[PDB]
Amino acid sequence: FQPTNGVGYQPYRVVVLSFELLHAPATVCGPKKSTNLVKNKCVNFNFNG
Amino acid sequence: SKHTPINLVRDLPQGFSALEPLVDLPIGINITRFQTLLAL
Repeated sequence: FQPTNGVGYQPYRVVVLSFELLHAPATVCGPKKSTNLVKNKCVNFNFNG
Repeated sequence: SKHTPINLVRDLPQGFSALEPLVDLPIGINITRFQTLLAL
């Protein structure tokens, strides 16, 4: 090998993070970006879901 | 669980005392038997 190996021959680091959904606890949530807070206004609110 | 000072020894104290949640671990395995541990 070489520090400047070409594609196909150079090292290929792989991560295979696997999603498992079974009787195990399901700590799956959404891409919720926390917003600011307002008051004294008709507002559609959502807290912890 | 809960804590409170008492005076009775051989019988349960007379009164009411709520137990608040402390742990809710989602262990996700079956439980049928159990045992205690002691300090000597």
